[PDB]
Amino acid sequence: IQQKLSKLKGEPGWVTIHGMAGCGKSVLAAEAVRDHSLLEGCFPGGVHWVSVGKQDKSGLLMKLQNLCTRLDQDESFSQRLPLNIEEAKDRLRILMLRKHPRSLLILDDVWDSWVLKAFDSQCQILLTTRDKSVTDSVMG
Amino acid sequence: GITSYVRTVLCEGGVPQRPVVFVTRKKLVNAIQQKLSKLKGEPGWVTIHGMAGCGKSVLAAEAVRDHSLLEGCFPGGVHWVSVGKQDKSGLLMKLQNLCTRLDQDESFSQRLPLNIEEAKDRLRILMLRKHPRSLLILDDVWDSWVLKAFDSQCQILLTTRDKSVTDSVMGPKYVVPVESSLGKEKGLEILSLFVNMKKADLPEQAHSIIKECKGSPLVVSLIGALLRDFPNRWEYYLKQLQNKQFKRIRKSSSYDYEALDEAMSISVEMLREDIKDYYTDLSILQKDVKVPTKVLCILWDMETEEVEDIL
Amino acid sequence: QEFVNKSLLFCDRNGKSFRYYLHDLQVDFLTEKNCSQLQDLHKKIITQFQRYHQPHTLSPDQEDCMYWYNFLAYHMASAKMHKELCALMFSLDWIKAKTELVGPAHLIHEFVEYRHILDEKDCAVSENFQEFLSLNGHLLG
Ligand SMILES: Nc1ncnc2c1ncn2[C@@H]1O[C@H](COP(=O)(O)OP(=O)(O)OP(=O)(O)O)[C@@H](O)[C@H]1O
Ligand SMILES: Nc1ncnc2c1ncn2[C@@H]1O[C@H](COP(=O)(O)OP(=O)(O)OP(=O)(O)O)[C@@H](O)[C@H]1O
Repeated sequence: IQQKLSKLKGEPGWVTIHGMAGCGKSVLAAEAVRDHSLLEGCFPGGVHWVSVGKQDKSGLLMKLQNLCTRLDQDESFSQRLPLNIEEAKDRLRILMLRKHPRSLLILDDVWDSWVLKAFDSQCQILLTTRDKSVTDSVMG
Repeated sequence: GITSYVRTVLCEGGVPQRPVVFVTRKKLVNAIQQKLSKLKGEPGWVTIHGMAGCGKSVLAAEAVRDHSLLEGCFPGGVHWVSVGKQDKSGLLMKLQNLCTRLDQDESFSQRLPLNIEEAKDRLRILMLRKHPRSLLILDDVWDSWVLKAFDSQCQILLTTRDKSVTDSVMGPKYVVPVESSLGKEKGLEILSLFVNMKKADLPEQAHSIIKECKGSPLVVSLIGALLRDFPNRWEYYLKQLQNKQFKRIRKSSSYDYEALDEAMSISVEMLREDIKDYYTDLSILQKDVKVPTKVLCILWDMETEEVEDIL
Repeated sequence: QEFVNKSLLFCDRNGKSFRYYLHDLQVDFLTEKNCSQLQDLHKKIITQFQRYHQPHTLSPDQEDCMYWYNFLAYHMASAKMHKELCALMFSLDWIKAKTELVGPAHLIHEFVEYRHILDEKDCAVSENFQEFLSLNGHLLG
């Protein structure tokens, strides 16, 4: 797995790990990625594991409002939240561009392609899901 | 000289980038670059046309690889913003979003414009003082109601269903006719990248189906993904599609829509009952013939001048 | 292919062929979830098969050629249609085909295991088949 992760070579890609809650899906990754130098040069800005789960449209919107807050832990910007998906996309982009560039956001428990629609942008994305085949619905 | 700044920024994209599997449309890249320079620092409207999933952004990605071309035109950057089909309230919500986009660091009030007139003013001030000399690209323009708020004789690049959109707006018009297609070996290069086989390693059927489809990249991409999993029998999907291809039967696709009617219906339904029927009435003609106008008078029950205008 | 794409089915790609399977637990789940529909499915595919190819017609040239010899008796047994199981297995044509396509050991194993499945008279007959089958296995294969 370590040898396959290095195949990104600093280029975009989609890494997908599959399984269900309670079947050792996170357990696999925990031992597999013990090599720091592997990803040392890939994500200097850190790795964050964020639970997503099965969400509908309004759940994706509430999750996007939560993600905006997550990027401003010290409340240095307005406490107000994005009002719609297009705005949330823009706010997250600006903060990941200027404050959190070179970092990994991990999407735990992806179930619906409606969510992935907002993330399919040919970037280095690690996510967990029911089936490794999810990588086919996205580009990279 | 592409500056190092662009060399790094392209990794994120201010605009969409070229495919993983492509063929440079050499016939268009140089001419489009030469036509873009015809602005000479003066206003104009550049329009690229096509539908979602048909390589509309793919064309621009290879055509504008020349940085120095636009280096002196938009020092403040190029931003590709999705617009899509919006009604009046959608234009208002989009204008409220555009205000936010120009203040990424929240240096001004978090409050949003309340109406279109105010939004026009706020955007103008920010583009005047903070973002002058920059390009805002409007992706997927469908309604002239939106264009009403942008027709101000400025350098505007946008994508739409038809390059003719440049006629509804004022300023020097530049369009791409897209007179280029890919041939056999170019389609074989597409295949090679998809399956990692040399074109010489590809079966006879792979060359035959190219002789049948004439090497179109939209067909080559689909068929490759289909025969990736399906045993390599070009005959299966070939004879199948001759029956009523997968443009008729929606399948799984990376394309946003697998039916033509999805995007097309926007322009067809935005018409009038008589000429909506006339559009659909054109299918009685045995392709693929270039017919003079007179021939449709009987069909439409229209007078020559009436037929000509509708056409 | 969609089932596989949804983690509902595993696929052993035998080169150009796709031999699909489930893991042990993956089977056990539906085994419990499904009820009497299963016997209806068993009975259904028996009739449906016969509507298309006869089980004796079933030549080794098919893909499912050995399938039906490995599982049809299982279907009837599961269906608890002992009258159909009797009609199927008490047949020298059925035996002939099954032993030329699959082999006699599985067959014998079934005549033994099905002794508790069949009716009294049927068991007595099947015992004749249990001894019958000892005759062959010489020329078979
Ligand atoms: N290699 C292993 N060795 C020992 N135990 C294992 C191994 N893999 C899995 N397990 C067992 O499976 C359990 C699964 O852990 P866990 O509950 O973290 O799984 P999960 O799939 O990651 O769920 P979540 O990600 O929500 O925690 C472990 O607590 C452990 O009991
Ligand atoms: N010159 C080319 N060579 C190879 N493939 C091509 C070419 N032009 C188009 N394609 C194919 O067509 C597809 C169209 O890409 P894409 O989905 O980006 O089109 P689009 O019209 O730009 O839609 P969107 O702009 O919303 O992405 C490509 O992914 C590729 O499969």
